[PDB]
Amino acid sequence: YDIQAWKKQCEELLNLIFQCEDSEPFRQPVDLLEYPDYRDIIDTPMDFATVRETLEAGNYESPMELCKDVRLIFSNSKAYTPSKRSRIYSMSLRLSAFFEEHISSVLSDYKSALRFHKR
Ligand SMILES: C[C@@H]1CN(C(=O)c2cccn2C)CCN1C(=O)NCC1CC1
Repeated sequence: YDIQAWKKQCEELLNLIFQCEDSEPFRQPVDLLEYPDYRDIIDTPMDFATVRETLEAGNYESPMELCKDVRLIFSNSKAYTPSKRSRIYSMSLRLSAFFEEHISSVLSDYKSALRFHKR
């Protein structure tokens, strides 16, 4: 019932994600001028370094907010892929599965802790 525990759990999960080779495409923001069409497709860029920085700045209030940003990484990758014959999209789908399998308990524990606090 620790209301704050999600933060270190999310830091540890980001550490695992950064270690995963499947995160390579997503670790840093897209150079908009390198992939010049990117901002025509993607209204809100997101990447794992931004997520970590947001977390470390104390600018997430809940793991749900972090989750929303991580899921945006994946939706952006899907929106930008030209095909499934892309190593990047393939990596996004695997990393997404990994993230979702690991974030579920974080979310559950946090929401449980909040409920207990309000009981
Ligand atoms: C811009 C695209 C798509 N892409 C993204 O969308 C992205 C970057 C950070 C967060 N996200 C969600 C990944 C990088 N990428 C590439 O094509 N890199 C490999 C190309 C053969 C050279």
